[PDB]
Amino acid sequence: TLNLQIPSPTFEGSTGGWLRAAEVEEKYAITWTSPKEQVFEMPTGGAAIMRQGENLLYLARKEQCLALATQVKNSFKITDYKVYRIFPSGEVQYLHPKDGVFPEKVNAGRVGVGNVSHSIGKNLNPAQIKFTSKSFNG
Amino acid sequence: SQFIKPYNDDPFVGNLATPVSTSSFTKSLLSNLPAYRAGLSPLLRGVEIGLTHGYFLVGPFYKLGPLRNSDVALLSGFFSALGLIIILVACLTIYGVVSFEETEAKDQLQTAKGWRQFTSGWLVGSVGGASFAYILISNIPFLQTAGMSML
Amino acid sequence: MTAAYLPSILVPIIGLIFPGLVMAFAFIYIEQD
Amino acid sequence: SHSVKVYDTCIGCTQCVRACPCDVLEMVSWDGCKAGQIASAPRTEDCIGCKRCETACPTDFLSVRVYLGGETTRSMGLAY
Amino acid sequence: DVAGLTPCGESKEFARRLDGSVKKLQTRLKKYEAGTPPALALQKQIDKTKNRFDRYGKAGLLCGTDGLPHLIADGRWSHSGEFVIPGLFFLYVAGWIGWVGRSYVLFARTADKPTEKEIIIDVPVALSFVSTGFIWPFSAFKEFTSGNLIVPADEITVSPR
Amino acid sequence: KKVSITVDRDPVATSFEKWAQPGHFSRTLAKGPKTTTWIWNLHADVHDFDSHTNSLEDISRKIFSAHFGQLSIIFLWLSGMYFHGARFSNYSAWLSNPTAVKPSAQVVWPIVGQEILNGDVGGGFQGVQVTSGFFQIWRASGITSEVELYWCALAGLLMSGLMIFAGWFHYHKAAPKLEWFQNAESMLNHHLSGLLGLGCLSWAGHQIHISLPVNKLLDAGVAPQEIPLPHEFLVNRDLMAQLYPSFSKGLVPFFTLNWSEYSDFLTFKGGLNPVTGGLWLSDTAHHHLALAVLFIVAGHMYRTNWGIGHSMKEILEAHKGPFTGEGHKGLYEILTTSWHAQLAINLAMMGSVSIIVAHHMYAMPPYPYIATDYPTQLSIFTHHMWIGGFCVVGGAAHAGIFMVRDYNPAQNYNNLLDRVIRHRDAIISHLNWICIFLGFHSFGLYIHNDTMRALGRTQDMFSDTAIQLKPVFAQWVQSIHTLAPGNTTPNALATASYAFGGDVVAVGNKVAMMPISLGTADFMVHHIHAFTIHVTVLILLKGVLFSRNSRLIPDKANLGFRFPCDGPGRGGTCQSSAWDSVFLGLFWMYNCISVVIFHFSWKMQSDVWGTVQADGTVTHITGGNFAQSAITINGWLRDFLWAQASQVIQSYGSALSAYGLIFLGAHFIWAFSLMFLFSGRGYWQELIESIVWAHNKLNVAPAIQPRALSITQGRAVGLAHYLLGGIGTTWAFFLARIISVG
Amino acid sequence: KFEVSDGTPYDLNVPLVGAASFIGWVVPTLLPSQIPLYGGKGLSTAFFASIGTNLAKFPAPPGMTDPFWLLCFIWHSGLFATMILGSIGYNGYAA
Ligand code: CLA
Ligand code: CLA
Ligand code: CLA
Ligand code: CLA
Ligand code: CLA
Ligand code: CLA
Ligand SMILES: CC1=CCCC(C)(C)[C@H]1/C=C/C(C)=C/C=C/C(C)=C/C=C/C=C(C)/C=C/C=C(C)/C=C/C1=C(C)CCCC1(C)C
Ligand code: SF4
Ligand code: SF4
Ligand code: SF4
Repeated sequence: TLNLQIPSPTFEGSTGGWLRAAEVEEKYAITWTSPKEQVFEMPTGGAAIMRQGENLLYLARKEQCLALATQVKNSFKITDYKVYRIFPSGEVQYLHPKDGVFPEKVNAGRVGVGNVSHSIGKNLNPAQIKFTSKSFNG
Repeated sequence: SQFIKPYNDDPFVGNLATPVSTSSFTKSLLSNLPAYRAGLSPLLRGVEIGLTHGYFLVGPFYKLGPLRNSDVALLSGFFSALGLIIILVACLTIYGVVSFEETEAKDQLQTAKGWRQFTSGWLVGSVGGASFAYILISNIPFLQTAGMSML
Repeated sequence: MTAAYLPSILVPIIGLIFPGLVMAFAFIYIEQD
Repeated sequence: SHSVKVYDTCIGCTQCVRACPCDVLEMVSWDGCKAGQIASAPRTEDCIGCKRCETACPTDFLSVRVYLGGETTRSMGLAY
Repeated sequence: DVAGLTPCGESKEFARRLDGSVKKLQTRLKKYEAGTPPALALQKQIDKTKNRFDRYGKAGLLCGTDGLPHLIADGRWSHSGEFVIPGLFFLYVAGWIGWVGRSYVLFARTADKPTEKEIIIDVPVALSFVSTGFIWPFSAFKEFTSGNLIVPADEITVSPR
Repeated sequence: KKVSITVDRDPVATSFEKWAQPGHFSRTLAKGPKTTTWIWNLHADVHDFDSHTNSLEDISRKIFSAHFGQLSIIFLWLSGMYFHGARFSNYSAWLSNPTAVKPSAQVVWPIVGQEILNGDVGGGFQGVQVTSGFFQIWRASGITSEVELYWCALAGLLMSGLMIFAGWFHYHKAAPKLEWFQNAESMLNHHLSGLLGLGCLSWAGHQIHISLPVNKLLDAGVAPQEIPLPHEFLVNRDLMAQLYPSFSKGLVPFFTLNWSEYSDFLTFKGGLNPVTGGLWLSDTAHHHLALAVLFIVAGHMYRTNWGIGHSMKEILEAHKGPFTGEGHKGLYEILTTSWHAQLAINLAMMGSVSIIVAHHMYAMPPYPYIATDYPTQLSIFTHHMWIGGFCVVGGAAHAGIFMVRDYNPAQNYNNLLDRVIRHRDAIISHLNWICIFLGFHSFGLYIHNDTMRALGRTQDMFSDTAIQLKPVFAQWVQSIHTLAPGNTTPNALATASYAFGGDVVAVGNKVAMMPISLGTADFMVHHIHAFTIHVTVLILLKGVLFSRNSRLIPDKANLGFRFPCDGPGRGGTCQSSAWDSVFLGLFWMYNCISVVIFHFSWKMQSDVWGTVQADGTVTHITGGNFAQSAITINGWLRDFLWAQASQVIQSYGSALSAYGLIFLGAHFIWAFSLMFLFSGRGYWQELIESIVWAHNKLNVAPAIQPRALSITQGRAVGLAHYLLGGIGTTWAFFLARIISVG
Repeated sequence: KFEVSDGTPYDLNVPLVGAASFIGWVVPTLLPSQIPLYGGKGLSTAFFASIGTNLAKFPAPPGMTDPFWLLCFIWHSGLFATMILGSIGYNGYAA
């Protein structure tokens, strides 16, 4: 659940922020908690000061949010960040970390997607699967 | 005393509030332009914009065209301006065909009916402005020589 | 040249009207949903 | 979207998941390797196709493979 | 003679080339005083030009209608010194270089750090190897026949077909 | 005190051990090679000191000693030029007859027929003609014999030894601490007042006491062997006062501010010396003296141990306004902590100064008999133009390196750097638009003129006999500068240069300098120059401002200054680094400087340089074809490229045949560069796989595994061979043409 | 209530800055010079005399060698510098 009333870091603004596609197609939000007011680099260019307590920030791309998350993780030891997707209708979709546990750590209930049960050298030839809806993995 | 602020008090939008972008002079000029002025039908916005652009379109064609040193220089320049106006009207028409869905709303520029009204106004205004420029240059020797008739 | 009017009739049509109509209709075709 | 596959030569070193800028990969439980974990790609609609995961993979020829496919707004990395 | 060419010692265009070169150097010689170092240098150049044209005219070289020596390289023994014997000299030197380089590579494979042997040469061992190259055809052929030059196909890495 | 000398003694032992360990400076490289890429990496990061260690003190010590090493190499080079002038030159014969002896200070050995390159250069001498202008420099300095050149060569060699010893001493024996290097105010005071100020003062001393009397005797027609030695001008005040009578008054007019007494050897004449075609040496002596006074005054501005002086941090922090937030705050810390920021500023400034040198040195020839030495003029203009362009692009490159590596957003909150980063999109978009506008309304004029002349419509062209584009502002500036003597510079006898207007200064029936008129073609080519410079600025500035992040790659600073890409994703992220922007900006700099030097060569050959004959008419080298031909691309192709390349392609069998060989070889290297530029690494790696199979079949595969060059190295090798080929082609073409016809 | 930005009300002080900068630039440039560009007058007075001379020759523009262009350029350059510095000093310090 994204609290829209979380205060934002003090930023003077830039031309690198989100465009019309954020208000028309989709927008991303990142929240995190800091122990102090401190200066971080914006992923869109420029320096902003995050406040002590909670911080909510809006970006155009998921990669910008995760770059900011990596920056605050490796420079300020902040790991509680949450990344959401917001649609023009007002629907908020929680994205990261998806089950509360970071993806580099194994969590129960996760099911494997895209796993192939053989080595990469065992894929089928394109001539084998031509004019046929078989996948090249077999 | 800071002259540059975040746009619309939003520090994360991709814009800045600057004296060129958000001053009182800029806001008055932008809000008083026919493309943005309130109380105008899209047809009348088209009429004003077309009158201005079609009026100034005659000049470069008349003074710099291949027939500029002939006695029919103004007639050729007006005809070239009219051809450019027709091409731009076709551009406006195909833009409106591919850009807008057919909606009941017709009082806004960015609607299908509103864009068709704007295109009609722009065509009529452009033809009228080009014809007015043709009349004035045809009948006033100051405009034929761009001021050299005074010397 | 016999039928000397035909270049002056057809060259402006083929070089300006044909590409304009083709570009307009191709634009409409490739941009429509 | 791009297609990301993980083959059973994966040793569960979690390097591809740490290298992913778009949170496409994650570690799930497995018994095929000594680490007891395998990479998986449940979120390939967010995959930009940067192949940082393939750069991170230490197994001779890669266990994680990215096949570039249909381009979307997310996969093209468009902020507009 | 061969291919319709004439010997250079009786071709008039060869003589015309020689005369033109000598005249071109002599008109430069005319602007300098006798005994000055430019005059001696120009006269030495004239002497070298004359000696070169004389030697080329007395060597059995064939000249075409351009007036320049044309080499015959079809294998005939009357022109074996124009390509075949320089070719044998090159092949001897090149096989020497290849043999001593291969020998040094195989020695460096036996070292503690082979790559250090590649970038920092063991100069006495390399000089031993470059001394060994004078009998490279027999050594290379004995290396070949003993199975020490060619390695079998199942021991070389290949891409998936 | 606050500014003091702090030194560590014997920090690095002098030893040959690390000489035997290539890659010792880098922990990644010190493990030794496993692939050939290592070898390239060893030569690629070696003088990149900040990537080997994080200590600013060690980096600064390495930089100081490497600068000493460069000074040693420059002094050895200068000593070589003096020695080769002393022993292998026709300099005395040139001193006797400057208008008829071609300068030559290189003689080749006879080996394979290359003795043909020892051309007949006059003065009873055979050699390679030299165009560096050293003969004119030595004549201006008063060097009349080759013995003095031998002594100059010895002085250069001794200074080279002193510099290399100083480098070893100040790295290996007594290395200054970081606090010593971080004195910007003291360094600026000493380098403004002592390096530039005392240098200008001592050179003014040499000019007044040595150069002026020797050159006055030379211009009066005295033979160089009968001129008195310089020390005789020093001690015999009567001999000095015979030429300049104010020397009879001594130093009393200087100390009593009766300076006008010195008006006979400190002049403000302007124009050129009619005998030599160079600047008046009295004007240069007042110039260097006035510069000495101004520089010594400027060197007392900055605060040091005593309380007087400006503090640069205070000066920077006081200048801030309503448009700019915190203003110039934080820049002093950047410029006293980051070596790359200083290198960026100084490379940009040195490049701009070199370009200014090229313009001001062709237009106001400062050396005797250098104006009518057309090969020297063309060579030095082209050379300093190229050095300037390279240094400016290097300033952009090292700015990008600072932005990636040394920039800290915490210390840069709402200052000018932060606000520039925060409106980079507006900057780059407006620059992009102005570049497209300049390209259209400058190059499309040439395209329009090509089409109009090809269509048989001459009255529809942009020309002086057609629709005119008059350069009215530059013509007005030329009129002002022609009217200036007696009106806005009332104490100047002549104009600053005759290129603005005036008489035809001719020396030995050759034009030293004449008015350079500006017409439609000059309008078009100056706006072409503006277009190319704005596009180069666009590439370099976009690379600098987007070096850390962008909308495409939000974490670009983590990838570094120099990376090939971020993969085929996001549509493709190829050449996204700031380094690749420098790589493209070097191409555009090449294009800009090539057009600039072509404009110079054609305009000087067509409208300025030539022979003066009876009735005062000037017959120019190409006969004034610039006005009607430089308005089309066809005219540039035919009347400049095709016409003036006749000398380099017919040079075979002459002394200029080396230029023909270099011409062909440079075309070859340029074409060879396109293999690296147009191709990619994966093809070459797979071909190398097949070649590795061939070497493996004969058991001769190397232990160091061969790899294709890296993507960045492929770009760098292609760019290096491209620049070498193009610049060498222009080099050979210019030199052969101007030696033959000028 | 002139807003210089979206929410920044700022007093431009156009009457004071214009009048003070005009007087503070014109009065020092009344210093005469005997050079032919000035003709015995100051920079401002030679500029005004040149304005009168060229306005007495309407249609016909001043020629390239006419002193009007140089006088106009120097006078307006100094005037713009004075106006910029006066705007800075009066709007910022205001005391
Ligand atoms: C008046 C004192 C003085 C002078 C002349 C210089 C001169 C120079 N400094 Mg410098 N410097 C000074 C004080 C001075 N510095 C102080 C006080 C500091 C500490 C804040 C520094 C810190 C400093 C650094 C960190 C660096 C320099 C560098 C340089 C060189 C710049 C490159 C150049 O143009 O060389 C060409 C100019 C020449 C004059 C060449 C001759 C070189 C010798 C040493 C001149 C010695 C003249 C001598 C004092 C008087 C003898 C002349 C005559 C009477 C016989 C130049 C030699 C750079 C360099 O290249 O270092 C090697 C560099 O990186 N300086
Ligand atoms: C094969 C194609 C083709 C043809 C037939 C022409 C024909 C012509 N061009 Mg040309 N042109 C072309 C391609 C072509 N162009 C291309 C590709 C370029 C880009 C390099 C140019 C760039 C160009 C320039 C820059 C100029 C011309 C001009 C001219 C005119 C010659 C001078 C004259 O007497 O005009 C007298 C002109 C008139 C009497 C006015 C005619 C107005 C026409 C009849 C109106 C037509 C309206 C429109 C096409 C309606 C259809 C719209 C629909 C397609 C959507 C002539 C009409 C010159 C000119 O005068 O332009 C007007 C001129 O300045 N051309
Ligand atoms: C030890 C030396 C050595 C030897 C024996 C070979 C042997 C071979 N090479 Mg190879 N090669 C070498 C070095 C060597 N290579 C190096 C250093 C390079 C990098 C420039 C290459 C690049 C190369 C390519 C690109 C190709 C070959 C090919 C070949 C094959 C045909 C012969 C040929 O084309 O030669 C020509 C060789 C060259 C042009 C490069 C040689 C460079 C120098 C001159 C040789 C090294 C001498 C070395 C310094 C000696 C040090 C010894 C000392 C310490 C005692 C053959 C298997 C070709 C092939 O696959 O054919 C089937 C082929 O296409 N090689
Ligand atoms: C004052 C001059 C100066 C100084 C001190 C530096 C210093 C530095 N630069 Mg910089 N740079 C400069 C000028 C300068 N640069 C200019 C003018 C340019 C524009 C071309 C650049 C472009 C530039 C780039 C693009 C990069 C650097 C980098 C670097 C760093 C490492 C350089 C290195 O290890 O190379 C080691 C030395 C070599 C590899 C030798 C290069 C040999 C060249 C390519 C060929 C020379 C050809 C020769 C002149 C003619 C041959 C012809 C003949 C064969 C016929 C170092 C901090 C690099 C870095 O990582 O910085 C952090 C980097 O990426 N600089
Ligand atoms: C001759 C070859 C050539 C040409 C024409 C261009 C053209 C251009 N380059 Mg480019 N470039 C080139 C080689 C070339 N490049 C090479 C070899 C490199 C390798 C390093 C680069 C690297 C490079 C970079 C890195 C950048 C450019 C940029 C630009 C643009 C500059 C803006 C401009 O001038 O707009 C005016 C357009 C032109 C002058 C193009 C020719 C158009 C003429 C006037 C005729 C137009 C007639 C009309 C269209 C006819 C219509 C007919 C109809 C049938 C279609 C422009 C599109 C810059 C850019 O895009 O930003 C502005 C930029 O940043 N280029
Ligand atoms: C060109 C004329 C001129 C100049 C030089 C100055 C200069 C100054 N004014 Mg000022 N002022 C002017 C016109 C000018 N004013 C006018 C017309 C008005 C009325 C609107 C005012 C009203 C005003 C107020 C109300 C105050 C000032 C203050 C100041 C001082 C600090 C603020 C500042 O702008 O520093 C500018 C700094 C410099 C000029 C020095 C740096 C030098 C560099 C090279 C820049 C100079 C540019 C160039 C050389 C100027 C050429 C002038 C041109 C006409 C030829 C400074 C001495 C303040 C103060 O403290 O003084 C009492 C203050 O309270 N001024
Ligand atoms: C100069 C100025 C100073 C510097 C700054 C600046 C602002 C940028 C600049 C402005 C430059 C620009 C911006 C100047 C502003 C320019 C524009 C181009 C002026 C357009 C005027 C259009 C009118 C005259 C046509 C009017 C219609 C007439 C009455 C028609 C009657 C017709 C109607 C349909 C009915 C039928 C009869 C006919 C005759 C057919
Ligand atoms: S290609 Fe890039 S975004 Fe896609 S899964 Fe791999 S690392 Fe993640
Ligand atoms: S990097 Fe490779 S081996 Fe490691 S977890 Fe990912 S797919 Fe498996
Ligand atoms: S083509 Fe080369 S540079 Fe471009 S994305 Fe692929 S690997 Fe990177």
